[PDB]
Amino acid sequence: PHRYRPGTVALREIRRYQKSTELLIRKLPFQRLVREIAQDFKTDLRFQSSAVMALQEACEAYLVGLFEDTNLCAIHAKRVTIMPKDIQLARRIRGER
Amino acid sequence: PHRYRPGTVALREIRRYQKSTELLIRKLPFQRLVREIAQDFKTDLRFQSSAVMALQEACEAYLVGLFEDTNLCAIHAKRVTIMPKDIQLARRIRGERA
Amino acid sequence: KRHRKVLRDNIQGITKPAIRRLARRGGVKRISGLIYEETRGVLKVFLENVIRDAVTYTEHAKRKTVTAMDVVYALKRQGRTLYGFGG
Amino acid sequence: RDNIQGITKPAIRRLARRGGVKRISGLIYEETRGVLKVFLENVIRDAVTYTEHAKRKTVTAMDVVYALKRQGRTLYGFGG
Amino acid sequence: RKRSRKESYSIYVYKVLKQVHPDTGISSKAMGIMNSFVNDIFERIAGEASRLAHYNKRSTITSREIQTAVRLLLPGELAKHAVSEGTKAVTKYTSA
Amino acid sequence: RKRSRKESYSIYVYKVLKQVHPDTGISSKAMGIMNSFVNDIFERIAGEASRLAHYNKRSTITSREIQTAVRLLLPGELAKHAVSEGTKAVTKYTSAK
Amino acid sequence: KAKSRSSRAGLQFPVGRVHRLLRKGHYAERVGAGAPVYLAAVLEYLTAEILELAGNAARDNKKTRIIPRHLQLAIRNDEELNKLLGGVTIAQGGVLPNIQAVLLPKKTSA
Amino acid sequence: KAKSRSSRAGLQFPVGRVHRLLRKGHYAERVGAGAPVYLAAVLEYLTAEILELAGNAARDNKKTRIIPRHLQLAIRNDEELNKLLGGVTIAQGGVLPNIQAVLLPKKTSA
DNA sequence: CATATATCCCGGTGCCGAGGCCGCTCAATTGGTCGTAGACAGCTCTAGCACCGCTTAAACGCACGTACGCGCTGTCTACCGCGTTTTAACCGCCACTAGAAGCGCTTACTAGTCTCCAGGCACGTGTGAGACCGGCATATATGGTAC
DNA sequence: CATATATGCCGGTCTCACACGTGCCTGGAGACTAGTAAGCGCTTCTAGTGGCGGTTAAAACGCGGTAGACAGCGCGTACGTGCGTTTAAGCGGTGCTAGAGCTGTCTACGACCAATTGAGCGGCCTCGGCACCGGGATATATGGTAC
Ligand SMILES: [Cl-]
Ligand SMILES: [Cl-]
Ligand SMILES: [K+]
Ligand SMILES: [K+]
Ligand SMILES: [Mn+2]
Ligand SMILES: [Mn+2]
Ligand SMILES: [Mn+2]
Ligand SMILES: [Mn+2]
Ligand SMILES: [Mn+2]
Ligand SMILES: [Mn+2]
Ligand SMILES: [Mn+2]
Ligand SMILES: [Mn+2]
Ligand SMILES: [Mn+2]
Ligand SMILES: [Mn+2]
Ligand SMILES: [Mn+2]
Ligand SMILES: [Mn+2]
Ligand SMILES: [Mn+2]
Ligand SMILES: [Mn+2]
Ligand SMILES: [Mn+2]
Ligand SMILES: [Mn+2]
Ligand SMILES: [Mn+2]
Ligand SMILES: [Mn+2]
Ligand SMILES: [Mn+2]
Ligand SMILES: [Mn+2]
Ligand SMILES: [Mn+2]
Ligand SMILES: [Mn+2]
Ligand SMILES: [Mn+2]
Repeated sequence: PHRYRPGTVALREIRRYQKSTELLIRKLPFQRLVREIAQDFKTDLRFQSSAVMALQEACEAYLVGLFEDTNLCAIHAKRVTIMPKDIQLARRIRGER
Repeated sequence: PHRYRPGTVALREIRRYQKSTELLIRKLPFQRLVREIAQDFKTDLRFQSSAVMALQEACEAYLVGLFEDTNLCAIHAKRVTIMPKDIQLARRIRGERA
Repeated sequence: KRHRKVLRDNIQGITKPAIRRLARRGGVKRISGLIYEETRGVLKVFLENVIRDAVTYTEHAKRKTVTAMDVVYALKRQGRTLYGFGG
Repeated sequence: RDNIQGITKPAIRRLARRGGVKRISGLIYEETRGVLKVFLENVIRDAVTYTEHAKRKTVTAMDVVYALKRQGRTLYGFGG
Repeated sequence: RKRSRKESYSIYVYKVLKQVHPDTGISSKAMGIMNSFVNDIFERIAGEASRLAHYNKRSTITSREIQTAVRLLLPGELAKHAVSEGTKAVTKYTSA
Repeated sequence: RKRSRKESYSIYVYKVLKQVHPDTGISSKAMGIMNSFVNDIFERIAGEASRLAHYNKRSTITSREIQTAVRLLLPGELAKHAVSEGTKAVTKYTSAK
Repeated sequence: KAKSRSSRAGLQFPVGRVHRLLRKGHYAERVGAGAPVYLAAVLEYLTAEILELAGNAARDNKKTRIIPRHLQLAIRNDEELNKLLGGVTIAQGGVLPNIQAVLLPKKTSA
Repeated sequence: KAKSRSSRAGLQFPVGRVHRLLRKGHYAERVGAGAPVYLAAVLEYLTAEILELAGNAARDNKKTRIIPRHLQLAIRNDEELNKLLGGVTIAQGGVLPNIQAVLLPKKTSA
């Protein structure tokens, strides 16, 4: 029986996804959420598939950006684990409130 | 004799200076620094008195802002003391630093 | 004259795995269990702001279809400019 | 000796206090002088660049305002 | 001498100040912040409006563009009211 | 039929691409990102030029405004090289016509 | 004969001045008749909304004349004006009083 | 004659097209003859400056064709382009490989 | 040292997207016209600068010591890695039509032009809001000591 | 509890900025004309939507255990206070004059025009780059083991 030590696969994954550019959220779930949120602003809206892709590109870009800043705040607190309070300080200092 | 416990005057000063809106850097030391930095871009330069005020208003504002965010970063690390590393994290997250 | 499936709780399609992958590209190694709801919260606020603006552009153009350009202008407005979709 | 030092320990303290800072590290003061300088540099560089273009030898408040605007630090009450 | 002339919104801030606070005044500095404020928001709404026109291949900035602009520019509540006072004054102006 | 006429900088990007990297090509998406880049920086310069004119009660955006724009808007060594390349093309144009 | 469009629209804010600034400002080839009316209306509203709260902030301070602080206090204590002027600095405004709770002394008698 | 004003300036970028987009662009009543030449030159420069670094990245990745990742690598690794495009998202760019030190496993005699 | 398990790197294979030929056609170039923006130079007198010498207030440096940062330790459980089972994304195809995108007709809208008429300005005033402030009142931090 | 001190406040005093009345002047607002932007009909057909089933990669769950979060400790000194000392900022001042910036003349240059033509576009056709795959060479983490 073989077993990696906690964090060995995490590093592996960091390298894997920082090499790649493929979108990391599944396409259909994201779309349903775009339709769901758009429907609540206006009924009977259609989307050019590019407008969804553009929206997904912008969303993942934003979230990867935010996990970086989060991670720095985690590390600033002599920790290695990101926590809601990390996200919250990142967003506060960004001015997103 | 009489002595205020360390922390108490500091809080009074926070209360005091948050109450007021007066500029907190002395005007002439500032005015000399503005001219000093300006010389390195264009020589034989003259300043409207208002332009030096504007720069000083925008500088103090910016720094007072940054200390707010520096203070939050210090508190994040379970401290009460702001440290260079707090200013650096604030500036990094703001987008100013890399 | 055709029933559209009523859309409900689709923010949960932003799964734990997907959020973790996003954190990985961000060079995050360890993740609290409370991060995935916190994240969904933030994503949802982000998407609502862009789509509010996007749809505003559409409504102004008197269109019923949201365009890639509408999203791009929305994003530019919010200071999150995006190359590779026109504009 | 330099003009930057004219931005004194107590001045920086006052600024921090208005910021709500209770306790200040000794190293802060130099770090802040570094930050302040980069701020003035970036702002003044643009202000002068505006002066240059108006073919003036006097930097106006309108220069600084348009400069502060460019840098995303819009100032009100000097001719915005 | 030479006189020289430089406009402002100073009068209109005062006329509005007397509507909402009839026995209250305002320092020249504070008048400058109100003046900066008006020109800023003007620039913003005009600008957004300008782009709205361009994005749709239209050569006119109509009250429509000024509205869509205000809706993008102002937060939830402030926008609701803005769109009221705006539509109202347009309606009042065309009838007279 | 015969879809409407859409302009693009993609003809001049390929030209400069062959100047700089004669055996290197470019993908649809890459060319798209290059188009968004040229449109973006155009607008940034054209706007800061428009403001310089206005701030100085001038009815005309001249090469002198483009220049100051480029000084404000490009960082250090990129501005220096841009200005020189700019000034040159003006000078070369001034004498030709 | 001759009466200001400002009055026709029931506005203190100069509809005519605004129409000029829209045309003079190179925003579009042409400017509609409603555009300066609508815009002036919004501008006047926001002016009122700020002055309303700024006037208040003066009474609370026991002063008849609005100073920059009253405008700051007004803008930073209203959620929606503070978002609109998030990126704005009000000269001689100061900041809202706000010590972080962790910085306050012990006091554990409640 | 009919010789491209592009050629008069010794540029690949279309001086005439840029002259149109400046006039049609709600920018100013009047546009000089220099402006579009100067502008098209700066656009051509910046295009070349990034296509150089993006071509180099493509060749390092054993590929004939520049793809967005190549532009992302080109732009983020160059100090001055990264600052110019600091507030820009390149669709399908990805991120620069960067793992903070404190996350890397200890006891490595490499 | 030994071995298990990812990742890299290789040619081989097949698809389809980049890129190059074509022919049609707009928007850009010519070249002549005309209106005015702005270049240039003179003049004015605004307001920026600079040497002076008081008078404080603010900066400085010093020395005490206390609360806080910081490194150590030990507890404990939350979070990681992995095997199994569950699920729904993806793919490739249908079939269906909304509405996007484009064209031609047509006219209220607005811009451009004169003339006029008061709305908005720079000026000049005099006076009341508020800055200052002495000294007095109130709130609160701080330590003593007896429980 | 009492004592020390910082701050708040009163009521009076003064001063200078505000807010008013008064020209005066230019920048608009009533007509008025004349051409274009855009509104609104009609048509084409693109691509957005919704549905189905085969395949399987990703998601979900539960398990087990490790390494990281956290809290409590204790040590050392970097700070905050407060004092006596030094320094220079601020100020009111009296010049001194660069230059901001205003006015008035005169090209040079840029818009507008509206026939002429090749630059650049949408199709269309097609290979060669590269996606995808599996075989073999390392590279590393983990764990067996001998010392
Ligand atoms: Cl020019
Ligand atoms: Cl209108
Ligand atoms: K002067
Ligand atoms: K469609
Ligand atoms: Mn719903
Ligand atoms: Mn190969
Ligand atoms: Mn002139
Ligand atoms: Mn000591
Ligand atoms: Mn220690
Ligand atoms: Mn239809
Ligand atoms: Mn006046
Ligand atoms: Mn006093
Ligand atoms: Mn005590
Ligand atoms: Mn009692
Ligand atoms: Mn008592
Ligand atoms: Mn009183
Ligand atoms: Mn009076
Ligand atoms: Mn038309
Ligand atoms: Mn199915
Ligand atoms: Mn367990
Ligand atoms: Mn514990
Ligand atoms: Mn041609
Ligand atoms: Mn050809
Ligand atoms: Mn090949
Ligand atoms: Mn393989
Ligand atoms: Mn081991
Ligand atoms: Mn051994």
